[PDB]
Amino acid sequence: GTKKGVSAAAFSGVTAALGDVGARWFYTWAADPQGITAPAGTEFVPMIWGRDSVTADQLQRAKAAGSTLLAFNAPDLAGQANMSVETALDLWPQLQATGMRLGAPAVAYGGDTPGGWLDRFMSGAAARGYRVDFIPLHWYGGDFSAAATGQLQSYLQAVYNRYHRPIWLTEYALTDFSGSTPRYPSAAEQADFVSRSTAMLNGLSFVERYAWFSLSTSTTPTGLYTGTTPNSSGVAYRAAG
Ligand SMILES: OC[C@H]1O[C@@H](O[C@@H]2[C@@H](O)[C@H](O[C@@H]3[C@@H](O)[C@H](O)O[C@H](CO)[C@H]3O)O[C@H](CO)[C@H]2O)[C@H](O)[C@@H](O)[C@@H]1O
Ligand SMILES: OC[C@H]1O[C@@H](O[C@@H]2[C@@H](O)[C@H](O)O[C@H](CO)[C@H]2O)[C@H](O)[C@@H](O)[C@@H]1O
Ligand SMILES: [Zn+2]
Repeated sequence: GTKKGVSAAAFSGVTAALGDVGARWFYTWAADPQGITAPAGTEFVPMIWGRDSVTADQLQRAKAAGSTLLAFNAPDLAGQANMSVETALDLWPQLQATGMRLGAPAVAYGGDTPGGWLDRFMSGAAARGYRVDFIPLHWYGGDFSAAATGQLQSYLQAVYNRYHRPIWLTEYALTDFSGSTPRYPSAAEQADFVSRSTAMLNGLSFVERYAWFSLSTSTTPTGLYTGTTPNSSGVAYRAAG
């Protein structure tokens, strides 16, 4: 399908890597490709990252660079967009006025929680008569067993059951952030999870698109590629339909 994509940053071999892994789409957490030349058949999706990202110029650049728009990145985290639901709702009309297919802010967690960030945003948007076309999500598993794919499926199903919007998964991996430093799975554990998770996501009718975090090991130790060379996880992602 056209589901499989990646997050990416400019590096010697990014064009080659995107082509090799067979990404149907990519995003950069910015309003344009940030120096990346996309291969043929790989769609760029612009992002409006935070409060100060909302200008007439940025919105103009986003609409010139693609046809779908992602809203604020993890507004529920102090270290990301760090935004109230009210601030997000008050800026919303400027994003809506581009006429582009429009994704909700992507919450770090608690998407299905009554009274949580996403729940208050979607209920506020409905009350104001706003348009929200789809809901992008982040998910990071701290259980590194075969059970992980089932845990991810339960979260996506729960957010779909609550809001009945199609789902994007714009960041996912195995990472435990609970401790004082991040904990990662073994190479074989991560590769097995790539295979099982991609098969499940390809088969789930209400999931439109997904993006492993992330393409390159220069971004994150959960990276799929070092330069133009895939590791065992990159090999599994390339194999996915
Ligand atoms: O548009 C104005 C706005 O730009 C912001 O800069 C962003 C970065 O915040 C963003 O950072 C990404 C993280 O959010 C994510 O969690 O991890 C990835 C991988 O390391 C980061 O790239 O990256 C994009 C592209 O480089 C930047 O445009 C400023 O932070 C913000 O202060 C400013 O208002
Ligand atoms: O900025 C750190 C990264 O954290 C990710 O979310 C984490 C959740 O998975 C976890 O359940 O809770 C913690 C909060 O204590 C989150 O940090 C974000 O989704 C990532 O975008 C982010 O890079
Ligand atoms: Zn207000």
